[PDB]
Amino acid sequence: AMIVDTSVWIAYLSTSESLASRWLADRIAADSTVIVPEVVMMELLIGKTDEDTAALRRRLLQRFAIEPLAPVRDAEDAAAIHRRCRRGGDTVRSLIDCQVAAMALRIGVAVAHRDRDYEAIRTHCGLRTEPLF
Amino acid sequence: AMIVDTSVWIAYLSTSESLASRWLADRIAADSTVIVPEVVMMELLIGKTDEDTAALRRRLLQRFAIEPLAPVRDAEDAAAIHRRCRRGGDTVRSLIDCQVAAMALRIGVAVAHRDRDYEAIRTHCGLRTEPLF
Amino acid sequence: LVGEPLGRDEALALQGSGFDFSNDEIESF
Amino acid sequence: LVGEPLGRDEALALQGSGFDFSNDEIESF
Ligand SMILES: [Mg+2]
Ligand SMILES: [Mg+2]
Ligand SMILES: [Mn+2]
Ligand SMILES: [Mn+2]
Repeated sequence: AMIVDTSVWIAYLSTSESLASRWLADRIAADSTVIVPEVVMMELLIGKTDEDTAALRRRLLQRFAIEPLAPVRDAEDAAAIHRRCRRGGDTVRSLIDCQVAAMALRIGVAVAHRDRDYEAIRTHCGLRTEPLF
Repeated sequence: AMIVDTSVWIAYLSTSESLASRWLADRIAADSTVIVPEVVMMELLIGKTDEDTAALRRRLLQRFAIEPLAPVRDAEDAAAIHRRCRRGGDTVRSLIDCQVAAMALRIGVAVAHRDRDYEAIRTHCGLRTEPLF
Repeated sequence: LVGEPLGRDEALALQGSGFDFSNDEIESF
Repeated sequence: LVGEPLGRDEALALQGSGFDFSNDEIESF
C-alpha cells in the first residue's frame, strides 16, 4: 500500500521512456495497491485540456484507491511540514507535495516519486520514500 | 459573505498601504463575514517559519469561518476549471486558485483577490470577483 | 459524471498517451 | 493545538506584520 506522486504518473503518461514509467507500468500490471491522493488526481487531470482524455484518466485513477484528505488537518500539517523543512534550509516547491506527505504520515505509507521535494521532507520529517529518478 | 483569497491576506500582512490591505482591514473592522478556504489557510501558514508566528496567524484565521473543501468534488472541479481556462488560452498559474474558485462556484459567493488568475477564471467560468489591484 | 474504473489492460494502454507539462512546470506555471 | 480566535483589535494589529513571499512566489517557488 503506497502513495504514487504526480511525478511518477506524469512519467508514465509522458511519451518518454524512463525508470519511473517502467516502475508504474509494472505496478499496474501486478495489480498492486496504489493510493491516489485527491490532489494528485487533480494535478493529473490538468495535463491535457481535452475533456474526453480527462474523463478517461479520471477512470484510470478510479481503478485505484482515491484517498480523501482529512479536512483542515492535512492542510495544517502540510503547512507545518513546509515550515519545518524551510527552517532546515529546504524550501519545498509545492504545497501539494506537503499535503501528499501530510496524508502519507497520517495513514503511515511511503511515497513513490520522482521529485526531490519529497527527499527534503524525508530528511526533516522522516517520510518514507521510493525515489525513482 | 465572501471568499478572501490568499493574495489579499498576503497584501494585508505585507503592507498597510495597498488597496487590498486597506480593504481587508476595513472588512475586519466592520466584523464582516470572511470565508477562509482551508487551502488559503494553508498558504498563509507558511509565510513565516516561526511556530509562534504561525500559531498567531492560525488564531487570526480562526476568527473567521474556515471552510473545508468538498472531498474529491472540489478537486475535480478545480481541474475542470483549469482545463476550461486553458482551452480558452489562459493557463491558470495555481491549482489552489482553481480549488478556491471551485468552492466559490459551489457555495455561490464571490472571490476577493489581487491575482489575475481569478479574472481569467471569471472570463471562462463566470466566477464573481472583487479585484483589488 | 465518473465512468467505470479502467481494467488492467485498459490502464496499461494509456502509458505514453501524453502530458503537456513536466512535473516542474506543474508545480510552477 | 489551535489557540483562541483573535479579537477584532488583535486581528487588526497584524496588518503589516510581515510575509516572506509575494503571491507570485507562493504560487511558484
Ligand atoms: Mg508535486
Ligand atoms: Mg493563489
Ligand atoms: Mn515538488
Ligand atoms: Mn494565482
